[PDB]
Amino acid sequence: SENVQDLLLLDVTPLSLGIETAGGVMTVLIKRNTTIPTKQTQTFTTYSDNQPGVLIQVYEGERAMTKDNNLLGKFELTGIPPAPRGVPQIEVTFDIDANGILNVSAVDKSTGKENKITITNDKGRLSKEDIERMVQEAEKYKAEDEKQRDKVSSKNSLE
Repeated sequence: SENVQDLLLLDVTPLSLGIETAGGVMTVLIKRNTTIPTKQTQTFTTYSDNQPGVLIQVYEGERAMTKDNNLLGKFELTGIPPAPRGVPQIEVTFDIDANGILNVSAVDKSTGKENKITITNDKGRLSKEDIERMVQEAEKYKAEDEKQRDKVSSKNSLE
């Protein structure tokens, strides 16, 4: 501020990037001003007894959910391990590249089975205004909402 040295020596993306799920709500395993590239692993479960199939939708942003932050990507992952209700499960894995490019991989991990989307950050360009207004009340006050909308449909399920 008064001292002429206001600079951050880190390759960071401005927002905490997560996923819009079962009824359109978030889970953020990332963080605001995150030192990308980064591989995080959030284990979600399923709703029906023996083998659902998850429709994942990526939203960069959002206060305890269905506000309206930055939608990009989305994919359907299917081929689930059959166990009896709330126990069949999937790892929504987030492998981000250095220019804020999200390789989103849903893994049926006991089954060792993944499908992935590489999201290029071209449509939106939120920058200073959407990150200062949305993440100070969202990602900060969202894992502080207390895994906001993480306790969702059936335990941790995006169905």
